[PDB]
Amino acid sequence: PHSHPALTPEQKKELSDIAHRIVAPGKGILAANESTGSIAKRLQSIGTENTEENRRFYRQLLLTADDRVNPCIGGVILFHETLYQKADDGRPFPQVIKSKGGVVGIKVDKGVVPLAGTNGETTTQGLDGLSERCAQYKKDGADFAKWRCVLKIGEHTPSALAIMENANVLARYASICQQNGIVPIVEPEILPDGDHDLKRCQYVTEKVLAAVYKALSDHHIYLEGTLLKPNMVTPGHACTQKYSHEEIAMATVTALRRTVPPAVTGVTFLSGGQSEEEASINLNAINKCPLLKPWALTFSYGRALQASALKAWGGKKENLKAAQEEYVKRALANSLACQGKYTPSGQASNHAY
Amino acid sequence: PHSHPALTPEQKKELSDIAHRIVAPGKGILAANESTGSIAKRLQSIGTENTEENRRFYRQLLLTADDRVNPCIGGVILFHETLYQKADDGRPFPQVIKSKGGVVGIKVDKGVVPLAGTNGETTTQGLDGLSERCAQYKKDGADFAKWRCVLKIGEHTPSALAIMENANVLARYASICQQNGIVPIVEPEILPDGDHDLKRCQYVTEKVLAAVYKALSDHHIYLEGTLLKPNMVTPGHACTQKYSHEEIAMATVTALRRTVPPAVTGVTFLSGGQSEEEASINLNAINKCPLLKPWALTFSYGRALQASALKAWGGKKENLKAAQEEYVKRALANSLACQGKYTPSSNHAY
Amino acid sequence: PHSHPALTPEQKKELSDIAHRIVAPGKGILAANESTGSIAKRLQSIGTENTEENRRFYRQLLLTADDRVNPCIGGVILFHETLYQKADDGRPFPQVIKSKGGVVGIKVDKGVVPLAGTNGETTTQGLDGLSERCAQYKKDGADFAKWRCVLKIGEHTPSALAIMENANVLARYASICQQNGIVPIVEPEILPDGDHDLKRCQYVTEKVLAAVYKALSDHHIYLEGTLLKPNMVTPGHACTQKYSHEEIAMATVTALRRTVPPAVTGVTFLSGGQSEEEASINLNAINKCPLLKPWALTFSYGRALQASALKAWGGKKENLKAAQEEYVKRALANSLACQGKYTPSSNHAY
Amino acid sequence: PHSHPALTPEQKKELSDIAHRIVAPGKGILAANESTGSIAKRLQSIGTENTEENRRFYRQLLLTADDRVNPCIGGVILFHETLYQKADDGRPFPQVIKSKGGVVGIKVDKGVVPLAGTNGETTTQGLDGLSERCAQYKKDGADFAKWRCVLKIGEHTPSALAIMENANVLARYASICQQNGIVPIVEPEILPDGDHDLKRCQYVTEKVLAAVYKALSDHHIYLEGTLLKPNMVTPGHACTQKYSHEEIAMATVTALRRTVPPAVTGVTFLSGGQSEEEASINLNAINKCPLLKPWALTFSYGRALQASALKAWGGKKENLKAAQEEYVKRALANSLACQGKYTPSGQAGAAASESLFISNH
Repeated sequence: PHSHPALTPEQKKELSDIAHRIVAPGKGILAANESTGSIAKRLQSIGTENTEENRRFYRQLLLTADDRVNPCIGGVILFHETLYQKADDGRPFPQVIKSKGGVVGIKVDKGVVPLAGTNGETTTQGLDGLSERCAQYKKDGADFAKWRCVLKIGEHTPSALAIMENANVLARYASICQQNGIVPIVEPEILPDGDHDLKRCQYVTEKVLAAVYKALSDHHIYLEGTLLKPNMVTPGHACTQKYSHEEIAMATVTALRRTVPPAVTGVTFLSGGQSEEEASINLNAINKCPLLKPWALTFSYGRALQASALKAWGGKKENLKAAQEEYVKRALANSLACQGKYTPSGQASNHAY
Repeated sequence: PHSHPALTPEQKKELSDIAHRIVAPGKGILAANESTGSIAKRLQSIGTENTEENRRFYRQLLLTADDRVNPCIGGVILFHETLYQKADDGRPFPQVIKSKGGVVGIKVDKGVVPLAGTNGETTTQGLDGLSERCAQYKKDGADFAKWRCVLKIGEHTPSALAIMENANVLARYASICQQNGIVPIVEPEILPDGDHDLKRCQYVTEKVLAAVYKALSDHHIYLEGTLLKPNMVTPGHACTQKYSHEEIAMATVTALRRTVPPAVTGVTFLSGGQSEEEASINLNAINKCPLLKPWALTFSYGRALQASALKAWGGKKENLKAAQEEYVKRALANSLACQGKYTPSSNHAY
Repeated sequence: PHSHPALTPEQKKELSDIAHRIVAPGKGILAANESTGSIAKRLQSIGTENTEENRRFYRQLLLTADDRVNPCIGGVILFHETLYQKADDGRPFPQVIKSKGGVVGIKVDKGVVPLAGTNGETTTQGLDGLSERCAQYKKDGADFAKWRCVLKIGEHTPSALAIMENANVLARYASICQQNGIVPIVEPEILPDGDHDLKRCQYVTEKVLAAVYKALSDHHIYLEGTLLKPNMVTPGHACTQKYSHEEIAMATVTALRRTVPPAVTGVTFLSGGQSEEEASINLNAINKCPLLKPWALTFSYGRALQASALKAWGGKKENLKAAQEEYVKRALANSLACQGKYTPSSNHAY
Repeated sequence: PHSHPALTPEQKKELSDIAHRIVAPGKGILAANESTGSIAKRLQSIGTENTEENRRFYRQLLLTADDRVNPCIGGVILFHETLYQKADDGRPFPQVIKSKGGVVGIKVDKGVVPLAGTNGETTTQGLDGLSERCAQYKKDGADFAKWRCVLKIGEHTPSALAIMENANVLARYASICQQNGIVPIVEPEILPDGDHDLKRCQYVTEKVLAAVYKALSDHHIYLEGTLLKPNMVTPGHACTQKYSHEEIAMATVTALRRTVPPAVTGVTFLSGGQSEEEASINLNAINKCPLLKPWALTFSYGRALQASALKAWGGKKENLKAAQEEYVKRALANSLACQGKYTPSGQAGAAASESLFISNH
């Protein structure tokens, strides 16, 4: 019943300003933090050798896209390796990102691990020495972090243990980040795998987020200095029933309205397995949903922003411009979507839930 | 992790519709649910015998004020006795209230009881046979309910047990209410008693509300079909440090923004020990706070709306008009206050 | 993190002394607390009109059985009505029970109520005015109480909500009882309904008891002054796999060993749908289980002690002795069973 | 509410058998897992330089004492460094320990870290890559692990957060250990720091242990395959009120009976700041307590077993025998104490009576 301030007014202000810059009107996040293992399949999909130089060239391709992306990108999440690489001119990537008006992010979790006694459920590791890592990343240009927890909808999942443990670890991660001036992006991803319908996803999302915020409260987390990266509420990939984008938007916004405190500065949606176009249309619909939304509703896309770019590149230097153009096009589309101004042309119920 | 719908789309619509009507723009709640015992001291202060007829007459006085209060009153909470009394014209009080555009509320808790092993802390009882009682109250004109839990700020309070137990019983009460088409007003009151400061009240308020909403979620409560009746965030009644109304407003709005989901239809503040003017000025400041507020911020006042009317009445039938005039004055003041239009004449620090 | 003693040493001594007397070696509990409605079906099976007189005569029949039951019965649970009835000779039933060396118990819950948003799950009510009732019951002869919570094993049950709510209400009931010198019997019954196997019942039983004791701890319950009335760990009634009494015993004892603190004075098993003989054989096997058991393992039987007696009675006053004889035989059987001396004629796998 | 077995009957049997061997009748644990930064302060008190060889030699001295300690020591906790060191005869320490009938343990936590928003409270880290580490340690001779969480009694502590977080991490640690055939020793230490009295320590200990076992249940921990290492229930080191050993024993056993399920194989008490003699006397009183105790009640002492030996050694290789003799004497004393058969009356050097309490810095 007694307070022992985790943060000073100055620390809070710093975290809040960082959080607001990332999700400023019209801006979203480019998630380019794929590890060697992740980008391996992507490079192979286009027959490109997975070397540090190729990864640098690819990341540089995205990071150095023309100024059209400036008002679209509020933040860029990088993998450890990328945070210390440089563009051809010798400029550290963090400097490139900042010069274009973006905030630099860094992935800090150490992957998922199995939870014994559950049906294939997991939690996420990475707290050991996290404080020291955060202080170092802050000094090296990062202002926000990424940590991914994964839950699955199944016959007996997410279980009480999985929900409780993932919510608790996310709170510890958020607490350590804030102690070091790093805005933590809380990511409790509920996989779309399965044949469950829309209302089941909405139900599970509602229960998971309620546990998440109770945990953040218990750990004295400063919500204004945080962002939320949840799955959109959608039917399972194998669901026989079909839904409109309007219904997906209503279920998503309704779930958030019932669980996310208005103090949370912004919600940056993960696209899961949605196509580039699908992720933009859904985000736009979410923003057009006729319900009050007290937080920014934008994006934090990876493949949903890189798919076409990667394909257009093909690992050939001569395709640089064509590749950057595909990326810029998705950045512009999502910039409009997070404002509810998206249209395929380019620029120009409720109680049942 | 499986859904077993507690409510149908129809039941949700009914509850949401009721909740919205109570807190519609410029409207608040008149809490006239004092029991014979809780009003005894009020009547003796004006040398008036605490009889059923005098209590009926006083309630009639408030309920039958002129149409000027209609746009100010979205709801009126009644005590069991009053729900079954009639005005001089034979009209049941619930009918009187509805005819003036107000929704009828009913107090359903059975008071606080001590929590063993705590330093004078309590929980609230009243769940036994509550479902049957709600079904009957609904048939008799009531559309929402009142249940008060009490928490205190002290050296070791509120304890983990008190917070957890009160949050849980409020969820049980809310669940039963919604099954019967009654909108539950969740009231986790943190008393202003003590010399603690504004920051302490804000901290405790934030912890209590987080616990309350987690409990509501665990019990599958439909938030759009509920209202919240919390204490404003203020320094202790005996706090030596003084604050401005703007500071109280910032502390209050910040606390709510960090704990109350946007889906909650409205917040109807209890006035505690605040004077009539004080309650109106603070509510006005709250609505003028430069932070985004996704829910209606209004009032659910008892003494803060009746103080002057009770004195003006004085137990004399000849002072009917005079007494009602004082009530109307406060209803108007608070109607403007919940819109940030009342004039008596660094948020990172929170 | 500060202590505010819920009980004084004297209050603790009284509760511990009562708890120990009820489960003294060779002693168990006769659960004769059926309500007018819960006994109707049984009186019907023997074509006997459900009247207060027949109910009184039947209870008298059991309570006045000969002295052979004295060393077998440590406690007798009565329904409210019976606590205030008298034998033909004018002796109040509580007095009849005490004169035979038994402690009088009283049912205090007010039945189960549905938990909205769940798949047919429930919680139990009866907390309202419970303190006053316990004080009255204590004054009128009762020293312990009964409160039954019900959980069910199913595809999605018992849910997190049901477990949490039932454990919490059991703790509230326990706290109130102890404040009035009444030993609370904590009864978290998991129904045997379903086709689930033995290991599934054991798993659910372990999770439920773990939740129960955490809640008792949160509510500051004095364990030495309490008893536990759990279901034995058995396969569902519709389970097609067969098990020996030794496996049922090992599963039961293992589950208790993993969740029930040594401080708990005793475990008084409910028999569910088990026959008189089945319940005795299982209790015997439980007491002969090789593992170490730090608490008395006895019985709190209703049907398991009354089945043959009720049938022998058939509502015929002339059958009095024949009926009592059947009850005495089961009392003797279970007294031997709770000592592992009853005979009708790898733990790592758990 | 559905079971998804974390362990097989074979895995359960292996864990249960290990836990029972460690706390077999008359046996206790030698906590010689002090780190370099910790042992340095110890070697400094005897002018001995804190080198790897000196640390190696000191551990060898303890691990190679005569066979009289064999029936006294059921387990020996080592620090990573020591697990890979060898005695002068080339034998790896794990082999030396096992050859004397002891089970080898390994410290796996990575120390405490501050909990933001609390009054100087902490939680403990070390879960990252713990599974792989346990699998490796198991192959290298270890059968049980050590992980220490720390709580403090104060006006506002331990807080709800500290209690819940520490109990949760202990459960994660225990879960990972059991998946790798390692018996986890759950250690929720409540510091003796402060002026609180006996009943306050009992209250706090009861609340903390209840939280610990609820967490272990939530994480599906196999209790028979675990051990508990708690603080004995005692008044704060600065408490004015005095208590007898019988009162300390009653408070300790009562707290345990109200929270520790019978399935727990054994309780290996930490000595806190108690002197060698006090630790033995209290442990003895605990085992003589009239109440029913369904678990082994023994020791897991570090300094409480080494105090006199360290002083007798003085870093002089010529005092080897004299040093080992002091250790053997304390091991025999605690072996009798964990059976309730200890009665001092005799020698007991002045060093065995000196308080070993160190304020939490």
